[PDB]
Amino acid sequence: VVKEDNIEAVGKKLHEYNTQFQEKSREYDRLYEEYTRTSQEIQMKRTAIEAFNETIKIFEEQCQTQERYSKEYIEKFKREGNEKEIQRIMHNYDKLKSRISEIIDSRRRLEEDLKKQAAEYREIDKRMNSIKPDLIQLRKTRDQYLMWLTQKGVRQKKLNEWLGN
Amino acid sequence: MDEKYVNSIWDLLKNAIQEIQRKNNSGLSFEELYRNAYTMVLHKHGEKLYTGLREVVTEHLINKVREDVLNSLNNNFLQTLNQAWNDHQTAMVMIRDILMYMDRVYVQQNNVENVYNLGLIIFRDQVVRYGCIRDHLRQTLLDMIARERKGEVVDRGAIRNACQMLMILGLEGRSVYEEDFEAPFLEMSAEFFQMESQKFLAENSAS
Amino acid sequence: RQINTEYAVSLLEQLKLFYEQQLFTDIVLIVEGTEFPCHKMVLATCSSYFRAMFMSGLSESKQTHVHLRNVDAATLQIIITYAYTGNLAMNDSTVEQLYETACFLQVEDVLQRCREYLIKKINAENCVRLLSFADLFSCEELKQSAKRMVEHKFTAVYHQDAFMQLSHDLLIDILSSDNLNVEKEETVREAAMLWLEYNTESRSQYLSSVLSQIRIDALSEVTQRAWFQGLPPNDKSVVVQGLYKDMPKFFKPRLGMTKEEMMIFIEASSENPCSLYSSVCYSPQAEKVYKLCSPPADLHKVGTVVTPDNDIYIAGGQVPLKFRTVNCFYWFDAQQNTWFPKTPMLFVRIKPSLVCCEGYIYAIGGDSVGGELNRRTVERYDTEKDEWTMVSPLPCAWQWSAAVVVHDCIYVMTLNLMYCYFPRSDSWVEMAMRQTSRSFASAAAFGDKIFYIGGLSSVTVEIYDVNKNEWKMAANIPAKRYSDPCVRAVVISNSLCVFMRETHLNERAKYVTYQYDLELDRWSLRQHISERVLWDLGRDFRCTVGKLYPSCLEESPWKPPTYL
Repeated sequence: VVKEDNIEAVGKKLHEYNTQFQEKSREYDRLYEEYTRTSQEIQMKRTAIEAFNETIKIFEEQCQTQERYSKEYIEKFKREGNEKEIQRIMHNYDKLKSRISEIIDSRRRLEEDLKKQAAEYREIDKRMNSIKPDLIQLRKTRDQYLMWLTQKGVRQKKLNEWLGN
Repeated sequence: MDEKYVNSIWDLLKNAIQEIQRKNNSGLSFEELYRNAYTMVLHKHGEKLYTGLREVVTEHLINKVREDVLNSLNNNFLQTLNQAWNDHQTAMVMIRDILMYMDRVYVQQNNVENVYNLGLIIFRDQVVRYGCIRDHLRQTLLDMIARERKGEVVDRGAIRNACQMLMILGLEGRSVYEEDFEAPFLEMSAEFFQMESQKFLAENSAS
Repeated sequence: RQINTEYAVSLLEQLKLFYEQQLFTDIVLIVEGTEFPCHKMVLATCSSYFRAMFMSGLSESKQTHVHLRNVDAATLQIIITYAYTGNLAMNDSTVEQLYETACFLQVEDVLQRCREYLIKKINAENCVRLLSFADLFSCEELKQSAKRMVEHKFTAVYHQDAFMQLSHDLLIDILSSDNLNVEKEETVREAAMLWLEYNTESRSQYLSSVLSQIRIDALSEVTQRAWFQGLPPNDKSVVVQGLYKDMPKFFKPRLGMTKEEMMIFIEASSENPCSLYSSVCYSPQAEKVYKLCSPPADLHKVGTVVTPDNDIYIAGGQVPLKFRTVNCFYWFDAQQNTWFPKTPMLFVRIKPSLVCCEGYIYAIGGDSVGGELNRRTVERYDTEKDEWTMVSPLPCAWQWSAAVVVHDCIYVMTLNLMYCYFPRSDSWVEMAMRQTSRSFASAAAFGDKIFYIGGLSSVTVEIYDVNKNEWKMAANIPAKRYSDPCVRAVVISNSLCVFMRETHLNERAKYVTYQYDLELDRWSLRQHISERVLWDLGRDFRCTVGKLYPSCLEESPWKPPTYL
């Protein structure tokens, strides 16, 4: 602390360093909580997008099952001059195509949600990558000052009161 | 239940409200007239009732005011104006007392205005906001306030009744009042003040 | 200098004294031949209808005789009684007719009281009838409350005759609502099929509107069984809170499809300094903790119960004396996440052993009141009748006892004895005595075996047979030595389990659940409860098994992860 011969002045510095370190541990565990919530976020979002994928697959399976029905039991429902009986697969086809379109739009919505959350997570993930060297450097300076200034005439209770503010 | 039964009830209600509009609602059993309204709106037929009532009152308005523009416009204008105003007010209050259950159950459903607000709106638009009556009333009001400014005494009851009914027609404050009467009043007062200031400062001292 | 009540309460009773002796009768109301003389002033102050007909001052208001049609004489007398007293006779037999007479007369006071009375009268029998009653009279408050009840028990009320007589608009909003509590889409389809065949000549034109509301191409959970169950351990639950979270609302899985068995913990500890007795639940499948609201408003020492019909209730308890014991009773809403109140108990209670038997809920024990009169207080409740009734008390007064139900029989256990109650006989029969004297233990039921586990606790497990009436030791809960495990017996996935919270010397609380082997008489490690969730819940916590809406309950991650 600039070899201040006041000693009380050297102790006042120690208190400023206390603040710096404390602010960091709080933001450090806050960034850890953010890391964990983002991890479970992309986990729930990947279990949702693969569910979307398998649903699209089974819907395409139903789409080709419609072509299978166009040869299995369509012979007795198209040559009779009726349209209400065929609605069980014909009115269940156009709305299935519209469902395909809207779930593709929903998948695009989930993809843009994924990229925007990844952006808002990486814009602070780089902050973690830059705050940790400074954090460990400040902690090393605090540990070096602990060997010197603490053993003059400070109390451990005084250090606790300084780090508790 | 049956549609012809509802139509007969609606026709009875039409005859009843038309007799009430004739200012002869005295000796007439109208206790059923409510029962009837209730049954009607309960079979959920409120839309019909409301719309038809609107139609009837609007047509009554047309007849009456065409008549008034053709004749009442000249003979004692503001007199018959406030006369028809209070007559329509009493009639619509009586109708509201008759159709209050509809105002309770059906008005809050379609977010429409109540029968009292509806009657005041249609009286403001079809009767007051009409073309050939608006210019006449504003010119008469400007003329009477102008002669009031230059010493000619006018019955303040007529103008105060006109202003109070105009601010009542706002149903939200003096909204219509700003555009129907205040807008010409401010400019005519401004030009009159300019003229009087020019004629005063020219041949008088400050004392 | 305002209005005086010592004078208002005297003026009102003076008016009644004149009404009984028929003084100042200025109007006579004629209803289906019956005469009712009254005052035009009193009817106007109570009913706005008479206020409108009398201020009219026409032939009706001029004629002392007024004929009122479509008005019941019994309901009219009750309306006049209220106008002169302020007391309202609201019974479940004539409440629907009184509301029709009140709305026809437009009495703000009676309509408001009859509305709130019906809201708390909706059970599992009149729900459909009250729903059509609300739509006919346009009561938006009763209609919403009745609709939510239909959505909660749609699989149980669609067989009633009131369901097939519903209007077309009353059907299109029930089927389209995603709150239908149904496990399969076929139940909703068959419910729509029985509705259209009830009256074919009048509903043949609505066949298109019926099929347009039932989801046919939805394929909610039949797609997961198609591909495979390949996922992290029982992660079919994460898909439930994912497909229902993003969908066009036409192919959404109904709320019934969205269900998860969760260990309901009531009166647990709170992570942040807040409600000392909080309520949270943990889904073993989703590995997530869901927060539950407490409308009880700081209730303490309450009991829990879960019916086989998946209904949750709480009774008894104590509230902080502004602690005093009360007789409150609340029902949990699986969709609105609230705690509606229900007919209170006859006697105040603290942690009563609530059990469901043959559709009846029984409150056992619960803070004995009046030691001179009786200490073994017990009473039953009727769900549809909303009424409490006293029953045969326990043979002796005990403390910290448990109660279970096996094969429609009520079993209560104590220090070393056990008594079986038969509702068919309304008596108590002493059963086989227990070999070990234990208190504060947990009890559970599974199949034909009753488990009285824990108690002083210990790891001793007792298996009792109803068919043999014998108490025998089977095994000991495998736990670490010198530990203090506060165990709770719970049955899940048709298997008995033990939710064991272990607290060791200088170590934090550890939660873990084991599965017992019935054939091998062994305890198998089922699932370790992640310590990244499920913070310390203390020891006095109550626990039970139930299914809730993962889809909709509460979302509070919190629980700061990766520490140290």
